[PDB]
Amino acid sequence: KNHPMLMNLLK
Amino acid sequence: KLSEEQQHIIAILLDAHHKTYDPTYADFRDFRPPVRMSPLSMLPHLADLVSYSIQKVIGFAKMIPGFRDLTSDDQIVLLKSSAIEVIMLRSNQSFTMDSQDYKYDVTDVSKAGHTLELIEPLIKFQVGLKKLNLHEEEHVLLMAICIVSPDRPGVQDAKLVEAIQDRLSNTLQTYIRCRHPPPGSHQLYAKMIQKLADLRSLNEEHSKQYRSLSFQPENSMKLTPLVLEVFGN
Ligand SMILES: C=CC[C@@H]1CC[C@]2(C)[C@@H]([C@H](C)CCCC(C)(C)O)CC[C@H]2/C1=C/C=C1C[C@@H](O)C(=CCO)[C@H](O)C1
Repeated sequence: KNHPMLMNLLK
Repeated sequence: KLSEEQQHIIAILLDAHHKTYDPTYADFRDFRPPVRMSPLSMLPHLADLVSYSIQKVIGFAKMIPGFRDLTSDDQIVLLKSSAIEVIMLRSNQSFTMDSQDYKYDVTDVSKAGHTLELIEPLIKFQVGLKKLNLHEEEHVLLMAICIVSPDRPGVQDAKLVEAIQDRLSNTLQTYIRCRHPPPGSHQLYAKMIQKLADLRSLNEEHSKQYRSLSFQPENSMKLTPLVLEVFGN
């Protein structure tokens, strides 16, 4: 669905 | 005929790797400790190890020339599907043919809820990859090529992904011709790509067994949030 953590790590 | 750009790319990927892979294992102390006595008694430790490794893989991926040009969505798609493969790949650097706490064997991986359906071909993979005795330049290029794969499910701009991967693949092919002396260079590229194919299969099976593990809330409970988000929930 949504990937808040993955997103945040990719800056 | 290694161009200036290609050498640049190799310089970049080597440094990116040196900044995201610590062979001293300093950070392993912060993981939930491994338990060897043991039903899933290694799950906490290895789950933490995988969660950590995903963080490191992400940091490597962002330093890949061209990778920043993709949409965050396509970056997400690529990392979600490749994460397990790049961890298997990067693990080979520590994989030994011959701290003992952070030295994992078949029974360790079994105590994390996995079976020989995965473990056997994983060792086979690790042995075969090790035999190629790659240069680190080839090691880091192979990981990047693995991350930036056009054919990953959910990719929108496949042509862009492909163009980035081609730059990397052309850099690998040329490096091998110019820097890797025979016999060691014989078919090396084709064998390196075969390994990527082997990794798809390992990816496939791990996903199946992860689905069995993570189906019981009691096991899902022992994982980390990042592992749940990337591998699925
Ligand atoms: C033969 C494999 C050795 C070892 C044991 C089992 C691991 C965790 C594999 C399992 C199939 C994953 C299990 C994960 C789970 C969520 C329970 O399904 C993947 C990578 C393997 C492994 C990885 C090892 C690493 C150590 C070191 O090389 C390293 C980093 C040093 O900072 C890598 O990131 C990870």
